[PDB]
Amino acid sequence: IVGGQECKDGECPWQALLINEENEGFCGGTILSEFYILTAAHCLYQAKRFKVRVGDRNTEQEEGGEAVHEVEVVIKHNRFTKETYDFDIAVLRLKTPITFRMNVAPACLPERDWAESTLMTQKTGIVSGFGRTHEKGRQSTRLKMLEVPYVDRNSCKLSSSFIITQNMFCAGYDTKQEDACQGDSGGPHVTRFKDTYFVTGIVSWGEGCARKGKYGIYTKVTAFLKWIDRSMKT
Amino acid sequence: LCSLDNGDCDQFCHEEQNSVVCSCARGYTLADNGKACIPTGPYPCGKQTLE
Ligand SMILES: COC(=O)[C@H](Cc1cccc(C(=N)N)c1)[C@@H](C)NC(=O)c1ccc(-c2cccc(CN)c2)cc1
Ligand SMILES: [Ca+2]
Repeated sequence: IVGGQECKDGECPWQALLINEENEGFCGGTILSEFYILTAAHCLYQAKRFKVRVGDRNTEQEEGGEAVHEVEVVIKHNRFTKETYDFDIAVLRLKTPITFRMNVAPACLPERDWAESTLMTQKTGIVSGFGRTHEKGRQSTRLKMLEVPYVDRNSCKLSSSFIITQNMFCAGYDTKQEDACQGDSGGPHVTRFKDTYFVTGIVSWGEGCARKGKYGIYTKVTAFLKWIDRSMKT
Repeated sequence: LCSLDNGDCDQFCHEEQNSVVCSCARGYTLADNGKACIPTGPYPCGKQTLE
């Protein structure tokens, strides 16, 4: 997260973190329920064996609410194609259930029609994670959150050097130095409606971070609701 | 209808038969006024934890 804000105590409880054997976080995720984590499909390539950590806000210490969870099954999207970044979604089933507590709670899955008509029509969205604080910097040590405006589909299709498929959407600023970044990938994009937060996207990609005229690209969750449901049932 | 003020629903809204119908996410129960959504447990989805 570039130019964001620190997630204060219990502000971003649906945030998960994929850590490699070296215990270093390399991608984000969203808690969907006690057993499932939503993440980016392209994150499954940056590690041979990873685990999920929840309840974390400061990789510097240990507050206690933290919990590491081993992965039982990883459900990567069948049509995900590395080259185009299309179908950038995957679901992880945890070996043991997550026990909700302070800083550890799920995000709500919305209904497609309502979400796209009411949620994605909202002015802002919220993205969070332990990714870089600058384009060429190191991973963040404190969990951060950023308010990112929904970007007009055409102006976003036009700003991008690459094809913006029907499974992606834009968010962020054109010039303002605020935007997700490396490490935040797989992380949660959420929309608040009457103090209730719904999963609306997955941190996917962008050309660099917070570059002028470039936006942040997110997987369009509302397009995979049916698939996520089936994934969480089997 | 659902386009006025989300139809006065807390969450999901559908315009079935020229009328508004509210519903909620998993872990919630539609209030008796058929609009509000009541959490069924201690850590309902989408809610920031302020124990
Ligand atoms: C330092 O820079 C970063 O971290 C970003 C990644 C990244 C990750 C998460 C969020 C954001 C963001 N800015 N919102 C950016 C860097 C590593 N990535 C890129 O430049 C980048 C990512 C994808 C494409 C790309 C997309 C579609 C088709 C193709 C044709 N094959 C290429 C091109 C460039
Ligand atoms: Ca910690």
